[PDB]
Amino acid sequence: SKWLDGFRKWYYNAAGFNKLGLMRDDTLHETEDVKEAIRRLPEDLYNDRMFRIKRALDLTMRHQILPKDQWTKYEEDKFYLEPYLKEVIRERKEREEWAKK
Amino acid sequence: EELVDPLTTVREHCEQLEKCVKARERLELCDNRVSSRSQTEEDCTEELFDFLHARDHCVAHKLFKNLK
Amino acid sequence: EFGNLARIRHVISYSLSPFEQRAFPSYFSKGIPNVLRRTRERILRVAPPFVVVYLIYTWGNQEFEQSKRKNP
Amino acid sequence: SHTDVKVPDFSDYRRAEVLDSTKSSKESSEARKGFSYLVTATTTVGVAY
Amino acid sequence: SPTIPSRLYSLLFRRTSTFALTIAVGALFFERAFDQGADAIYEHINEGKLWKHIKHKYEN
Amino acid sequence: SDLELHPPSYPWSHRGLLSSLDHTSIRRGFQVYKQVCSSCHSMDYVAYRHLVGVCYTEEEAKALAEEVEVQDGPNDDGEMFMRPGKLSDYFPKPYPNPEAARAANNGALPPDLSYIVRARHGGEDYVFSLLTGYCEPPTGVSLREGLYFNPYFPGQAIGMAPPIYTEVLEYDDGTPATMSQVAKDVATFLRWASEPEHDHRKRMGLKMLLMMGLLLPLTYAMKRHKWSVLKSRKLAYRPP
Amino acid sequence: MLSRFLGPRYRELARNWIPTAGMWGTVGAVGLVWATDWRLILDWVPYINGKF
Amino acid sequence: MTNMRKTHPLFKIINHSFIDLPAPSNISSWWNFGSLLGVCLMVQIITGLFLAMHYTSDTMTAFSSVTHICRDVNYGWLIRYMHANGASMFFICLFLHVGRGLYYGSYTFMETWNIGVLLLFAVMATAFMGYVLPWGQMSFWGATVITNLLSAIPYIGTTLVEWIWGGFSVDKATLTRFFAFHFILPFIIAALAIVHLLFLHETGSNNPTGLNSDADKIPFHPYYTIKDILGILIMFLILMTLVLFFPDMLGDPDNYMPANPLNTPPHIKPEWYFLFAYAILRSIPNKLGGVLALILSILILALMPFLHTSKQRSLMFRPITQILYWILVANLLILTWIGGQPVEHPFIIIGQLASISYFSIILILMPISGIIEDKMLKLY
Amino acid sequence: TNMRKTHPLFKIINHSFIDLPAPSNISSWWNFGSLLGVCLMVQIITGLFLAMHYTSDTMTAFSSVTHICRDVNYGWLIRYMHANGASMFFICLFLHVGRGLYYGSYTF
Amino acid sequence: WGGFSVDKATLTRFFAFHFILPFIIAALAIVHLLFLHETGSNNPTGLNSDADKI
Ligand SMILES: CCCCCCCCCCCCCCCCCC(=O)OC[C@H](COP(=O)(O)OCCN)OC(=O)CCCCCCCCCCCCCCCCC
Ligand code: HEC
Ligand code: HEM
Ligand code: HEM
Ligand code: HEM
Ligand code: HEM
Repeated sequence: SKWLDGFRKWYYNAAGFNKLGLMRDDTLHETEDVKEAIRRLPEDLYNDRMFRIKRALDLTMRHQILPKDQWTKYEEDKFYLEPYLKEVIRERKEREEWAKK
Repeated sequence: EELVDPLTTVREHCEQLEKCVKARERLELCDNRVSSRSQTEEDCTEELFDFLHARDHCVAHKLFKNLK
Repeated sequence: EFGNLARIRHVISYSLSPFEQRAFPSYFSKGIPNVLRRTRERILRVAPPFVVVYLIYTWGNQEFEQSKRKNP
Repeated sequence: SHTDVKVPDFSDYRRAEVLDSTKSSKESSEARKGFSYLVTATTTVGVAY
Repeated sequence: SPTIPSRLYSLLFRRTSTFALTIAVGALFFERAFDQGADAIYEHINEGKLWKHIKHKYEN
Repeated sequence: SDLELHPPSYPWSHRGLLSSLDHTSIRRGFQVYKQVCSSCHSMDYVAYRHLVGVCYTEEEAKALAEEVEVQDGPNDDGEMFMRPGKLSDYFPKPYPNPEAARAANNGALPPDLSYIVRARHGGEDYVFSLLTGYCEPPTGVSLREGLYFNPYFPGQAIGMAPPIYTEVLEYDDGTPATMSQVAKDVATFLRWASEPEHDHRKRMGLKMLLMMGLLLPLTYAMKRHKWSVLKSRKLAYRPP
Repeated sequence: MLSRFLGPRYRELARNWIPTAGMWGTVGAVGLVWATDWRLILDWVPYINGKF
Repeated sequence: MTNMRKTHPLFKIINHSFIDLPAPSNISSWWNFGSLLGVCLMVQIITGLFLAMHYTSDTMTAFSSVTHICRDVNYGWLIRYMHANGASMFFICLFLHVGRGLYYGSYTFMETWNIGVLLLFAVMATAFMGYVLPWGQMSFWGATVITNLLSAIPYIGTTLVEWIWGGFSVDKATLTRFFAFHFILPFIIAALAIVHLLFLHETGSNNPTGLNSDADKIPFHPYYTIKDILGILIMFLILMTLVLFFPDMLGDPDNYMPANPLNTPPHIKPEWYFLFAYAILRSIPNKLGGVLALILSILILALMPFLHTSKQRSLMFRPITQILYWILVANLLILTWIGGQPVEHPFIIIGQLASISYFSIILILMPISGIIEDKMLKLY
Repeated sequence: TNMRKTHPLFKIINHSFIDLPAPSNISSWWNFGSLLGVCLMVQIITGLFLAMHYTSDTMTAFSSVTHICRDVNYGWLIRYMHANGASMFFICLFLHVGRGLYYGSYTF
Repeated sequence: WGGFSVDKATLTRFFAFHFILPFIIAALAIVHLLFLHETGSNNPTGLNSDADKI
């Protein structure tokens, strides 16, 4: 329902990576699949992600967060890494199921 | 005798407060209950500990001022 | 090792000399609200387990003391 | 544009004797270096003791 | 007038060898001053209790 | 019984953070130990040379050790002999071995009071409460002969007779010899006897506290001065 | 999370490596009973039963 | 002309590890504890070196040698209480080090984490035999209790415990070999810490965000050098105030009595940094189960990298697992308190509950919470 | 792929003992250097087993050494190999320094 | 000596020093080998053995 959407955006506010200007896909741990999906990114998305990570590192160095009018919000959190990551796990699963037999 | 221990004076000053006198009242109820001689092996160390704890807290507040 | 860690483009950084700036610039006036904000963000995750085990410690001590007492 | 960039305001951070933009430096640089190196020398004296 | 930190930088803190000499001489004078002051604080807080306060009745 | 009496916290003159020991009380407590407690207890880690600069002068402590009569040898003829004591002589044991100590003192072994304030919970509050707490047993409990009711001893049945009372020794400084005064003096002396560094320890703690209160904000200022390049750093992002 | 090795090829590898791993386990057991001088097995063997 | 910092070989090694090491710019005060552990290890080496110059490992002359150190050697009380309270400060630094590793996902540096687990085992063993060394009542009786507890493993327990003792009880052979082992073991700890630093400098360091910190990295000098100096001087403040003002609050008073094999103390408890594990070995009324539960508590601390099911590294953005982590921390606190308590009502049930909650949180609840958080972030 | 060249701990052992280039014509004298290291380990190991029974006190040091020889199982063996291993250590050390002097190895 | 002549303090501190010095010796041997391996071993002829190494 819409209760689940409101509860997810409350959890989005409570987790706290929105306060550093980060996206959800920036917070993914850099495994091999994630690193390959970073390598398959276009250059503008790469530069945006690296600047967001560097700015979050600077803000956490100063133990500070952003002013509220440049926080990330639940609606405009675009999921840029999802199709690249989905294709990477589909290709790796295909290679694994080939090598199983 | 002719030279008096100040600890006894601070003690008898500290057995007249409320907590210490009610611990003492429970102590003589324990004493005459056991000394009623029902032939059962209970003793009176707990209310003695209560009375001694209150009295020694009181005298530990005000003992060392009289000692050189 | 420096020089081959990452690919960074279109980022400019500005700094100052440590002799050109204050050591403690607006220390209390910007430090008390920021410490209060971090406290507001973290007490509801940190404190209540410690409050619960404080009550467990006090209850256990008083239950041990009551089990010391002779039951009439 | 490389001419479109400029250093942002550091007036929240810089010292009082270097706050005035229309007064040249090399008049108070010795005092600032002396104060910072005096802090360094005094904590070196304490550590040596 | 030139300030006291300005003269300290121009006369002592500029070179490194004069910096180290200032640190050494300040360490000498500072251990003398600090030891005397901290000791004096110690007998001012504990008067009549240390042995030095009571080695007059029995020293003769 | 299984019940435990917890002695209170008396306001000792060395209870403070920088508070020293009253050395006249240590001298008086040594007099108490020499007159009373040394008939049954030993001091197997304290020598007579530890009393100089603390309670007595060197001639006074040398005269105190001269009245001691110490086993030594063997001589040229090949046997034990007896000498007056020196400053480097430790405090004399009343018994040659713990079995004779158990035999003389009605079974129970009188322990070595060299760490007895550091080997009991409560410290010298326990010693003061034990020496001044000798009372009659309550109703019902049977006290065996050779045992005395002290509620501060665990088990409440100690093998120690009450060793102090009013005017048990005559002090050399015109002090009233009440039982509480004697107990407080011997408790202060026993506190000294397990930590003779105590005054020196608190003097070093005072110097350390003053030095560290000087050193914390200056090395904090060094850290903050060096990190002020990064803390005032501002970033920018201009894609083309 | 060990579901990557559920196939006929890894079963084939397993039945290839049964005898070598079993022989290495036999080597380990014989070396352990040899070094420890264990009395359970060394009493079951003819020639080594000379010191008992 | 060359640069002697980058061409001379040992200068090249120290330049790689300490001067021009690319460190994250945003690591907090929790990252100072590795250097604190190193400098406290060095303090332990130096103070124990000066302690062993007068100690004599012999049951007739060990307690008396300790008193001779305290009362006759100049500042021997200072070095001795520096050694004991430095062991306590060392275990404080270890606990905060492992807590930093658990919270911020640093266990994914797997070989570094396992070398650390080996370091922790070696340090706990070293401090145990060091506490045996002064030959007090508590030293002898704690050694006796720990080794009779070790004697419960089947068919080799009695042989191993009589081989460790050098006899049929704890006696002078045990004291001499315990002095030898206590002297040698911190050098193996130092070598394993060198291997720890080797693996960490190959794999890089971790930030509190858990992100890739290579976009913003700063040299180690002068930033983390001055931060480490500040942390070291703060640790010296805490250690020296606990030596000079409260020298006998983290130990027990009846270690100031000589060892008596006849008399036994009523409260036989180890040092405080063992007490939580002590509660676990009393959480089961079976000796083999208690020994196994202790060693697999430290082994599930070793097994922690395999239980990571979330797609985020650090707990900065994961509040449910944060709540579970602080429940685990408070559970460790009451495990310490229960281990410091006698076996009486109501401490058996509280200790059993604390043990089962600790193992349930480490094993079960944290990966399920990671799955829940990934579902709640629309990952899966 | 291989652990000999990529694993950070086995890389050191490979660089120092496995794929290390050494001259093809060095005589037996060079073996003395490795022998010195072996003697060091031997001394350390035997020294540890002397330390499990040695009592550093002037009353009970000679007596403790006699107890090592006469009552400890194979303790005479460990004590005498510690002594003669110190002697063999110095023999190998002297020949190591003589190799350094003769073949011009002091230019390092 | 730790005193007027050789006594128990000298014996105990000599025991501590004798135990701890082989570990500085082992670390110095590690540094010895490290300083060797930058240039390689010498050969009995004294010549450049880089033409023939195994
Ligand atoms: C319901 C809403 C959340 C709670 C009320 C707060 C509402 C605030 C609304 C306004 C917003 C203010 C700013 C918010 C800042 C960030 C969000 C925050 O602080 O949330 C509350 C926090 C975390 O909440 P969250 O993790 O989202 O809840 C779990 C969901 N499944 O923390 C909590 O939720 C509190 C967690 C308490 C846990 C208590 C545990 C008790 C038991 C501990 C036992 C330990 C010992 C065990 C011993 C065993 C053996 C005896
Ligand atoms: C011979 C009559 C003694 C005199 C004189 C003193 N003490 Fe004693 N003490 C004596 C015995 C036989 C015992 C053993 C008691 C037992 O139950 O085993 C003791 C014990 C103590 C203790 C130890 C108490 C404890 O909890 O361990 C203390 C602290 C003590 N005694 C103090 C003490 C002092 C201060 C004395 C001088 C005034 C003194 N005792 C004299 C026998 C005798
Ligand atoms: C013997 C005591 C120990 C010493 C001397 C020691 C030393 C160090 C040092 C110097 C560092 C680098 C600085 C730092 O990150 O704090 C470090 C990091 C680390 N240690 Fe240890 N350590 C010890 C115990 C442990 C233990 C017991 C563990 C395992 C639980 C461990 C795991 C780690 C990890 C994972 C890191 C990296 C954390 C990060 O990069 O953020 N260490 N250690
Ligand atoms: C190689 C270096 C070390 C040496 C030479 C050494 C030596 C000694 C000696 C001689 C003692 C007996 C002195 C005494 O107990 O009063 C001792 C005690 C002790 N040591 Fe160490 N030690 C070393 C390292 C460590 C380390 C790394 C720890 C753990 C942090 C440690 C923990 C202890 C403890 C807990 C005691 C008991 C203190 C007491 O109860 O008095 N030691 N050590
Ligand atoms: C503590 C005892 C010593 C140990 C453990 C030791 C160890 C070693 C080792 C392992 C090597 C490499 C193997 C070899 O080439 O022989 C070596 C070589 C060498 N050592 Fe030592 N060494 C010791 C004493 C010395 C001394 C006292 C000197 C100086 C006189 C010295 C100078 C050299 C030199 C010059 C080489 C190079 C060999 C060459 O290329 O000709 N060593 N040492
Ligand atoms: C850390 C390692 C070492 C330890 C713990 C150690 C310990 C001991 C001990 C306890 C003794 C006295 C026992 C006895 O005399 O039989 C001793 C004797 C001796 N050690 Fe060591 N040692 C070590 C390494 C070395 C090394 C490397 C050398 C050679 C330089 C050495 C040379 C000797 C010699 C010559 C004696 C006298 C043997 C004799 O009684 O005649 N030790 N060592």
